[PDB]
Amino acid sequence: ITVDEKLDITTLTGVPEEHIKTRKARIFVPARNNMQSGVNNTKKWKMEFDTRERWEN
Amino acid sequence: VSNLTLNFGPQHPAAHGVLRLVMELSGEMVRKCDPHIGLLHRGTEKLIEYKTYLQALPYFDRLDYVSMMCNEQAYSLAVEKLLNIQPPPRAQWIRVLFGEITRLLNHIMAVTTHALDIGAMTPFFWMFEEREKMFEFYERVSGARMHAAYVRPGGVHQDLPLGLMDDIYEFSKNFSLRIDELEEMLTNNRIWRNRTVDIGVVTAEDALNYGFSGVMLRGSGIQWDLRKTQPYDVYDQVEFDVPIGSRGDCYDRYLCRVEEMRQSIRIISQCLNKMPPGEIKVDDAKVSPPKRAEMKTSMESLIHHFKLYTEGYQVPPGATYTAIEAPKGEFGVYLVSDGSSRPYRCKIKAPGFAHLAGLDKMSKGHMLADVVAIIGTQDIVFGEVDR
Amino acid sequence: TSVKPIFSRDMNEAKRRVRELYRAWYREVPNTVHLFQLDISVKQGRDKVREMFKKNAHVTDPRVVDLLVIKGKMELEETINVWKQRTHVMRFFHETEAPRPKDFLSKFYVGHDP
Amino acid sequence: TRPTVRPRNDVAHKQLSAFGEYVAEILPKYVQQVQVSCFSELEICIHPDGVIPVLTFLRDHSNAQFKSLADLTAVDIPTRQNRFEIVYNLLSLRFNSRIRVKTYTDELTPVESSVSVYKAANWYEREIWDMFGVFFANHPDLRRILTDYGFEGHPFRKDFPLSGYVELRYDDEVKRVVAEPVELAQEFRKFDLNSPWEAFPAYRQPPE
Amino acid sequence: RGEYVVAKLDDLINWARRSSLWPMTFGLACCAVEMMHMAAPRYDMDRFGVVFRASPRQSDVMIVAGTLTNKMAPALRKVYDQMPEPRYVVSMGSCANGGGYYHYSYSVVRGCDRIVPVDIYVPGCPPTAEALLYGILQLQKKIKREKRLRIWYRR
Amino acid sequence: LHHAVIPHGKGGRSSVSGIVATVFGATGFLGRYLVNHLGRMGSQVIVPYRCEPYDTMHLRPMGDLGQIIFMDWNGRDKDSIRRAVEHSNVVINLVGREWETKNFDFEDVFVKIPQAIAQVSKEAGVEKFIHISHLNADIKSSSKYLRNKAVGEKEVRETFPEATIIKPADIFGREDRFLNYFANIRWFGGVPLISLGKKTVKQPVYIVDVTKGIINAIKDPDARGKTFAFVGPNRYLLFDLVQYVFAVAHRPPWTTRDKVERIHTTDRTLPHLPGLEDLGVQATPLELKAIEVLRRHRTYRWLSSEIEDVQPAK
Amino acid sequence: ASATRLIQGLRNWASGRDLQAKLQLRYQEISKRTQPPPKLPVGPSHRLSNNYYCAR
Amino acid sequence: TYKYVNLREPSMDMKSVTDRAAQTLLWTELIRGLGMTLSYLFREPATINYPFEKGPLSPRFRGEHALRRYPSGEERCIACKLCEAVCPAQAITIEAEPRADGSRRTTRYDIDMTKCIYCGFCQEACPVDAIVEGPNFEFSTETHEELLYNKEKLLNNGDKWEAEIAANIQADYLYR
Amino acid sequence: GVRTSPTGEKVTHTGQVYDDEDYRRVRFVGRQKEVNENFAIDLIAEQPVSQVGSRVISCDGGGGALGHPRVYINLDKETKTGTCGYCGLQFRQQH
Amino acid sequence: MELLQVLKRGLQQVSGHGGLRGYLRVLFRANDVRVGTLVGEDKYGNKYYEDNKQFFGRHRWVIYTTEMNGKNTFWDVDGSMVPPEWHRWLHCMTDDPPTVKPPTARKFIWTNHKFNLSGTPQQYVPYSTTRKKIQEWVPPSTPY
Ligand SMILES: CCCCCCCCCCCCCCCCCC(=O)OC[C@H](COP(=O)(O)OCCN)OC(=O)CCCCCCCCCCCCCCCCC
Ligand SMILES: NC(=O)C1=CN([C@@H]2O[C@H](COP(=O)(O)OP(=O)(O)OC[C@H]3O[C@@H](n4cnc5c(N)ncnc54)[C@H](OP(=O)(O)O)[C@@H]3O)[C@@H](O)[C@H]2O)C=CC1
Ligand code: SF4
Ligand code: SF4
Ligand code: SF4
Ligand SMILES: [Zn+2]
Repeated sequence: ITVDEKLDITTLTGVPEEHIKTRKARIFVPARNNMQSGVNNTKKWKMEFDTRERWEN
Repeated sequence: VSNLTLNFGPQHPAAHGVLRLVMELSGEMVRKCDPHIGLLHRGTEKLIEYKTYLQALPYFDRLDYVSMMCNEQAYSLAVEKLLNIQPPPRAQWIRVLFGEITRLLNHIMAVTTHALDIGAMTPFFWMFEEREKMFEFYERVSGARMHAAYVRPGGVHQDLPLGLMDDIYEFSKNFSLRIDELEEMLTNNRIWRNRTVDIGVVTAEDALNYGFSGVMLRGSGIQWDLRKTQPYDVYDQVEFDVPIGSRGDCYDRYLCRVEEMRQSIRIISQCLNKMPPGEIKVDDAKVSPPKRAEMKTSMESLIHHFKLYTEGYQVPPGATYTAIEAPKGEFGVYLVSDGSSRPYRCKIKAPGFAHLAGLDKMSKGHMLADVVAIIGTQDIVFGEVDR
Repeated sequence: TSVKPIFSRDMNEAKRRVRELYRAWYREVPNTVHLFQLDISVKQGRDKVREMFKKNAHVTDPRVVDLLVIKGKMELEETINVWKQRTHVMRFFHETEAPRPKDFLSKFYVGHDP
Repeated sequence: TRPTVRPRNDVAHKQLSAFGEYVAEILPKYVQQVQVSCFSELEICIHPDGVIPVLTFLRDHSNAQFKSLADLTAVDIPTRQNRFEIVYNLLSLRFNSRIRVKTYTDELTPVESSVSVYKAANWYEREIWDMFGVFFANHPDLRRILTDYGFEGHPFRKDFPLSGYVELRYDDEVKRVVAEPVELAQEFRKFDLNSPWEAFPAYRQPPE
Repeated sequence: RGEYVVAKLDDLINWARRSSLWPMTFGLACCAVEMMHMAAPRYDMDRFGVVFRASPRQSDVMIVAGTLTNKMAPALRKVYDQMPEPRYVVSMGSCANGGGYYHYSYSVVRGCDRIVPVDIYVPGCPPTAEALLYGILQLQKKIKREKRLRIWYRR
Repeated sequence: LHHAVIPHGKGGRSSVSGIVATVFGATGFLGRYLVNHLGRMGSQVIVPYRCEPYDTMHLRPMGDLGQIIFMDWNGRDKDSIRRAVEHSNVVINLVGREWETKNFDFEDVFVKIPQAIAQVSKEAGVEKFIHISHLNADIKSSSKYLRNKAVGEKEVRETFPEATIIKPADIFGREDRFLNYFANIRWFGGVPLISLGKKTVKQPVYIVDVTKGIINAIKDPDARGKTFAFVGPNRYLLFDLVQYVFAVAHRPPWTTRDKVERIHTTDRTLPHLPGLEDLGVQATPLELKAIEVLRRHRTYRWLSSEIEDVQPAK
Repeated sequence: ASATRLIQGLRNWASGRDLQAKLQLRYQEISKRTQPPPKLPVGPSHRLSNNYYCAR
Repeated sequence: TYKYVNLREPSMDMKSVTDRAAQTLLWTELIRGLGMTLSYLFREPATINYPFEKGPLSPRFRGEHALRRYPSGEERCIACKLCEAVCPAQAITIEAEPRADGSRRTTRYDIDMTKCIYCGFCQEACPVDAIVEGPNFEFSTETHEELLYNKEKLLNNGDKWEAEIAANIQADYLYR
Repeated sequence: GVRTSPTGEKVTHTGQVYDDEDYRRVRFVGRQKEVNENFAIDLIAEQPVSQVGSRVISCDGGGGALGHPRVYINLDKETKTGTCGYCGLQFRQQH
Repeated sequence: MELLQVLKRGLQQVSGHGGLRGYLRVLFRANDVRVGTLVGEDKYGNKYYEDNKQFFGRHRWVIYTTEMNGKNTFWDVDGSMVPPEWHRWLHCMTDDPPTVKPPTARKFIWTNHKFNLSGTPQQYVPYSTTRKKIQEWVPPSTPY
């Protein structure tokens, strides 16, 4: 095969626009909605983004 | 040098959907054709991931719009299969009935529009009158004209209005006469025949490698059917017989579509004779909503209503591939369910997406004026191909 | 760390192939700008081409480089032919993108945390 | 369990288990995991090498045929060291059966030219490239299917939001259709429909 | 007084020009079938003088039916863009009239306004052939009040 | 909300931006482009239109939704113009034909209409009113329309003092009436101008530079109460223009010395007035845009076209 | 059909026998509308004392 | 079972090929068969005059989105958000502030008839049957503005016809 | 006969009235501002107070299968009128 | 021999329906000229005609006449001219006309059912409901 062993960090420019620089990404495990009691919402890490402004059309 | 590059055209007067096309040719002969598909692509499969099963279902209605109750049957069978449910018998029977009715639709369309494209302005008119009668049925059934679902997982809902099967019977009575009128309108016409005789033939094994499934395999050797081999519902029971052809000639495929219309009349008939009066939806309150009388006045019916709409029933995780016989050939959806309400990843299979990839070889031997008939002959909808 | 490299083992042949690609573009800029009847001077168009190369110049992994080259020969493979109308070839240029202020107190002055 | 439930057959279950087991015996090189869905659809997992050998086999061997390729697809799963599952789904013509072949890759590692067995794989592979970006080694052709020519970013993969990063419009300035960063009139309201309590006890995973 | 001649001739070129108005059928998607049922015998178009013929140069007005994807859009505006100068656009179907059942994802353009200006929006999915027909008739009744020439008389 | 106070998001296509305004005319050319920028940056627009319902549809696609709202009016009576500008951040005026038609004369078209709309502009309590006229508007004779319209700026400044009264030079663009006219005057008899030759210095300016001038003038403070003009940045051509624009693009109801003396009017007038950058926007030389608008010929060879480069005495 | 003489002989003489169900479907057999109001059955379960949701 | 066509023996024997030279040569099948089966012309065409006549429909037909109210109208809508929750096009909007009486109604209840696919789901989900798809299809607005409905326009739509909708619902509620 | 703004706008059963400053009001120039002329609340006080000689009663809200779902409301406290949560039409126990 | 019956059908319908000028009237009004069929419960200006049931699909038909809503005139005929109940019974929805089975006659229903508001100064314009948002602060009018 000639696997061609290579060592560098993987990065991707084949993906969208300049949002990559500005926005920070958030990692967490969402805490249970308190007004219910049960954990099945939990147990799975998630990724959501810094929110941004919204206006009245 | 020589050759050329020509392009598509925006519509024939009946045009369902638009493709571009690039055909490198020789003098009035096409050496290489390379259809550009993806022109109309609405991105359904990305949308379905964001909407619950009950919500995403109209997508499975209108991805292939011509044949509709069939696609409904495909997705519904998928969710039932993966969800471990059986619909009550009467649901299965109704589903079969409108399945073969819909097949009558998509076949009569394919044939007639195949005529109008080629010439022959009139048969489009004669038969699409009757098609209007068909939608006159749907409007009673589902309460709308075309895209109205009337199919769910765990069986259909809102059974027929009282007095519908009479009308069904009455249409099915003389449809035979009218389709035979089409058979005198064509079939021994020196024009239509002598235009399509040997154009775009196919070798059986070749069709297998190219993955054609439909009237293709029917009309060219290689006797096969999903209806017969893998019965997916009570559609097993009723008796009928599929046609074939030995010339692989694209004329055989036509006549096979016809005879499938006639056989569809048989299946419709026997279905009208066999209809059990059981019920519509399954009885499991958590899969399908209760009727309003039980909804009101009873607590658990109300809860399962409210949640079954807001959140929707949860489907256990699993990967399924279901396949049915749809008038364009084998149609199927591959469902991928995280244990959840929503689906996750579901790729439909468009028979047109396969058959279309075959124009490269099929059209290799005939000039473009009959590349028209080569495209139109295999039933195809560029709304279904793209997805 | 194993891998299945694509067209090149090391960044050398990568640099080779991207040199090839840029040759192709610098060939066919005039033929296209004349072909779709664009209003841009060939010099300008070429400058935008070399710009689009320079935007990605910081990449290292020759898998990534080679894949980007596949992107390039793909898009160029579409522009060499007529498959792409005047629209998109213009769409590389941004005329109708309003100029975005990149200076702070102008950004703060309007955008409220862009 | 008699009404309202699909009756399940153990005949097809035992048969398909026997057949998958057989495949595992004859192809120890590429075979990883051979499982049977409890609704009876055999599904085989394959290392991302033997796709060509495994499928050359499954088209021949005369104790299995699978002359017809049903559909080729993929599923984008983050969380995995390899994002994607290339899913080969085959149709046995002679025996009335279907089995699935799952293989995997990351973004950079290609999968090599399934065309040489099944012609039907021709467009499915291209569509995968355009809509995902799994590269296919020495495919006879690679182009864009289902997306715009100048379009970019491989939409179906979850990194790509529902809407795009661009829109189209027209204005008398340039006399051409243009593009602007996506702006929605309505936010696309988001819903959390996932309820707690683990409706399904069986599929649970051990907590750690 | 010639303004009587003005208004009368207005009702002449207008009367005819609206009485025929044979358009072109763009027909992207499943609205196209319903349109063909407007061309079927039952709901038939011809009674009203509308003729079925396909070419953007012969086209009196245009019916945008079906879902309009990004990829198709430019071609659409070209088809609009070689046309008899007096022209009208009828948006058929929930899709083209503002995005319909998609309105989201990417490839689909949201409305056909974003491409070409539009006159008669007929909702429905598909709009019942009767409804589409009512849309064309209402377009005729927009043609009645054009009063286009007497403002060329500038009074 | 006080006056449209809070723009939102990245400008354009449902971004509220800053303004409401209104545009008189706008049924053709300069107003069309100007609205294309106003809606292009997302602001609401009000375009009052002549009795023609149809021809304004071309302006529809540029307003998103709930914007570019239409209403009837005529310049004769107050109450219509009164009703249009009632709610506006600003209002701007683009008006008048290059020829006289029947009821209307070169007088009152640049005279009475600005009198009215400016009067009810002040009475409406709206700021940042923009008014335009042709460059080199002079009390002195040899052009009817021009002395008239000069009186126009007179009264427009007399009443409602604070406003931007701005004279572009001959404006140049796609559908315009100037350079296209020169391209179409080549027909039989071959006597457009150059009767006595020379004597004509002129500096056409391309349109998008003008309209960007207006939009910066409208959204930038300290553009009020300051009159100034636009300039073709470099060219400043002699009649060599005619043979140039006639040379490039090669080769295939109006009015009298009103029109030919109009186009034969010669001056760049007075240097000290904020020219362009004083409003902070770039300028465009003639060449490229001239190619764009001209088109025609046989289209098959780009060639060179040999730029005129008059720049006499520049 | 409508009253037809000698033209229905033309049609009997061209395309063969006809007149059963004129193509236009316009003659009676319209079912009226719901002479009875519908009342629907209810299938298995929907019964006390037989069942617990676990089994079914 | 397989019943196949076009696999047949064309007879090269005499009296078949007679009618084959007659057939190719004299166009009898073409002429007789086709020209006559079009001379089938005389059957009364099926066409309906739409202003003055209208095609058939069904009590379950789906028109435009009228809100309903009780006898002694209460604004039958409770605000419970379901119709918005199941909307497959997501196009609905509900914001509900408890009003003077303490009962809850909606402040802004909106629809985009553009986005609306005319499912029928919002007709099934409403517990009290507040919103029902109208019988009337009455449409063709001149602006993209006019196809967006306030709570107000939906009310006035409900007032314009109810005993209509009351007849439909009273007919079909046994099916649902 | 709805309460009318100083501008002439008709306020609604949820008062939406625009302010004289708001530019958006211009969208009503030449075209009607539509509001249902019949308010809801005004029809609640229209209804009589129903009385029942029993302790605890039901409301179907207009009959079976058409109306809101059943709920039994408690009339025990007679210093106020027990109201249905769906209809809004009061009940009391007679004395 | 048979044709005399045909010319008696045409002669009959033109004779009894509309009289001398009535045939031209109804003819240019609606190019469909039908035998006078029953009465059809006139209600508003528009008159209804229900055929003897001779044939489907074109069962029943209407003339809209003039003056509806004190607006427009004849020649403007279109849909929505029918009131709601005649919309129901004219579309085959129900086989029972509105006078034989009456509507519920509720108090809050419109008594007009006016035309179709598209175009004209009377037109629906959508707009935001609810009430402002954040209630901006104000300075005191008293200095210091
Ligand atoms: C006793 C003394 C001696 C007497 C000698 C007398 C000898 C008489 C022998 C017969 C005389 C000739 C009869 C007519 C021949 C006309 C030409 C012909 O035969 O054309 C047939 C030809 C066959 O088509 P195809 O099979 O594709 O070609 C074979 C090529 N290898 O082409 C076709 O079939 C296709 C043509 C289709 C044309 C379009 C459809 C036309 C429909 C209307 C036709 C009828 C019009 C009638 C006239 C109207 C009023 C004037
Ligand atoms: N070469 C040039 O044209 C130059 C022009 N300018 C200035 O720029 C202004 C705008 O130019 P441009 O875009 O070409 O203007 P246009 O003439 O093309 O457009 C003005 C619009 O307003 C309408 N209009 C306004 N008031 C009246 C009226 N009283 N009678 C009739 N029609 C009226 C016009 O006709 P209708 O009513 O039919 O809509 C037309 O639709 C000019 O007025 C001039 O002051 C400056 C330098 C050069
Ligand atoms: S509006 Fe509905 S019927 Fe029309 S194209 Fe869109 S999905 Fe198809
Ligand atoms: S019918 Fe319309 S409003 Fe109702 S759920 Fe469907 S898209 Fe939403
Ligand atoms: S489902 Fe019915 S009651 Fe609930 S919010 Fe919607 S319309 Fe109102
Ligand atoms: Zn109640």
